[PDB]
Amino acid sequence: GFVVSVKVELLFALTDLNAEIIENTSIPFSSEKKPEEAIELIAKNVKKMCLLGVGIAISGLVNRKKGTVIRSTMLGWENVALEAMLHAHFPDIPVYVDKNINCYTLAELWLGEGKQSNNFATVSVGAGLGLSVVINRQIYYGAQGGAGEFGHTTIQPGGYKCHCGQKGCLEMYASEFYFRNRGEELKEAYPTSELNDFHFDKVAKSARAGDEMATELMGKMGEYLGYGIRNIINTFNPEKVIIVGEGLHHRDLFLTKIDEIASQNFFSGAGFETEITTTSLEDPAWLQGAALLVIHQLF
Amino acid sequence: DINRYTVLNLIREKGEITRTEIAKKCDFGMSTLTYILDDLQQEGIILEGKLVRFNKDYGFVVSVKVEEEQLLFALTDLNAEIIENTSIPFSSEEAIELIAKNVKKMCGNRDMNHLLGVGIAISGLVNRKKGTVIRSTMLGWENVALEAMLHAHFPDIPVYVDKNINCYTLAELWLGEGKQSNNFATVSVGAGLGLSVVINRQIYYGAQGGAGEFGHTTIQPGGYKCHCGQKGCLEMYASEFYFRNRGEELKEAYPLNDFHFDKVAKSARAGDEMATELMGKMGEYLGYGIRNIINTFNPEKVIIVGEGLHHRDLFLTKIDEIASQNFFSGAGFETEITTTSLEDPAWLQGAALLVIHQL
Ligand SMILES: [Zn+2]
Ligand SMILES: [Zn+2]
Repeated sequence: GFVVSVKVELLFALTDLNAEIIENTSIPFSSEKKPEEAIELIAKNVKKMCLLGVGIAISGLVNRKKGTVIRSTMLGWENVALEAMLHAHFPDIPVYVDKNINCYTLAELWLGEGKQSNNFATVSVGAGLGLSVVINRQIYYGAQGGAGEFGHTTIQPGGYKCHCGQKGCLEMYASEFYFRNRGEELKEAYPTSELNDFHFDKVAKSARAGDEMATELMGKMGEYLGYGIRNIINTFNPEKVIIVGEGLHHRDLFLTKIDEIASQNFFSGAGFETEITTTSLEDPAWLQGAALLVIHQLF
Repeated sequence: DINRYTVLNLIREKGEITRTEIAKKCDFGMSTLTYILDDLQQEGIILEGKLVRFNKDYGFVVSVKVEEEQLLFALTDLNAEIIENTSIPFSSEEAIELIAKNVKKMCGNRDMNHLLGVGIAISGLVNRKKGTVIRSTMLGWENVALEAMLHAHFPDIPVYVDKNINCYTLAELWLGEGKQSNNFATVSVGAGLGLSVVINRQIYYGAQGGAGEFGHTTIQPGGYKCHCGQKGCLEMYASEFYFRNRGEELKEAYPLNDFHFDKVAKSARAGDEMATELMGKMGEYLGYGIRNIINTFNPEKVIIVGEGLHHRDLFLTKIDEIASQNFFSGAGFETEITTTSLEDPAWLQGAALLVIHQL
């Protein structure tokens, strides 16, 4: 009995019951306010790799009980009954959906750095901020399944507009979003600047090259990530905080900064430290997660 | 083993209940149930009228609140009702001598086999598991072994120490708004900012018993110097400390002398512009703090409480204007935000519930 994990960006993957990626694909497609069509390309590619279930990791708010995507501000999705829209293509196959950061966390819980820690917090640095908090090997969902919305905490009251409708969100300061938000006000202050594409890799690239504007952007993004992690430390008081995500590719330009600040937390004054590490798994562990999503519920 | 517990809880939860009323919601037989009720009866832990009830007076409890200029003390029944309360002054290791001395005064001539325990509410960073106060800026304390030290005088009986906001959270659980809900959050404000989140009717202590220090989350990078060392802590904008930090800079933009909370509040109510601006901004920042708590823990309801102040004096409409603009509200999920229904004594009942809920 095998499983197929899905991830919406689209990423597919065939795995056995140990979450091992046997065969993945990477279909190029944009799902900006396009859910009815996106599901048809999925169900298509899903049957192509061929199955006890399908797991779907995605960016947004989600109600796992009904399997509904309550809200994806990235993709602009409002109340899409994804768990039901797939029974049109696979009636009796159990389908489950979850927050991508909680899918990755399942991966850490069973392959990565969960084999020791029974209670920690995972934070995703990348194109936006994610958080997932484990308690006795259990992901915390809160009352309505929505806990962990840490990227929309206000780090700068009166700050940058955020896709959520609010201002000053952490995600606008402590991720790739920052670069866009702040790179414009830094165009005229840095006229002869190399940089012009404000994505992580481009900014990362210009910054190792010594380009001031990129050096500023990546410096500040770190500070704010340090704040965000320190807010997590002062709030949850976890044994450890694991940083993950495609941002780690450019770790050299932030992890140590993140540490300067986060280490300077409330509880450190009493000798007891809080390990801040990085993920042992690889980028394909988001898919092993979504796969695990179905596997755990089954057993 | 476990059965007594399940029967006994079911008996408090209702206060009064009958044998067959119990049996229904009990995964075992009447023959087993008779054993347990007959034994708990002779223990004196329950009482019969047909109807069986909990013995609030099988035992009694004392709680203690350790403060700046005083030491509170209380003697509750086993429902956490307060039969006797006193207070004694205290400025600043002899604090235990004082407590123990005062403990035995409360009881009067009461039987000492019936004193079931002692709960201590204190401010700062506590490790309830170890019975030690790790840090109390306010008092000038560091790794004090409150439990062990005090155990000297009451070795046969349990001492439990916890952070104020938790002691008051259990109060909410067993007496207030915490009885309806099972996953709420409690915020304190006054002295500084305190937070206790409850998960499955249980306080989240985290890895080393320190979660909830929400007052030192950064809400303004590089802003007002917190007493913690960090800069721009929430607690410097969303609490009585805001007025010390912003008070003097505003005098220049408004020509009020004292910046204690009850002073600013009262002055505002009298229509002073400066006080009003101060009272207004404190409510915004408090509003951000609660919005961050919502996006983070996602509780059923939030409970605001004054510590050394009356929550009605707060600008509740600005707190809620800001707080209700969270991430779950976009998808129309409104989180209930209210003040507490309890009063001052619930801090001391809280510390009594600390001992009571552990039996
Ligand atoms: Zn936002
Ligand atoms: Zn602080």
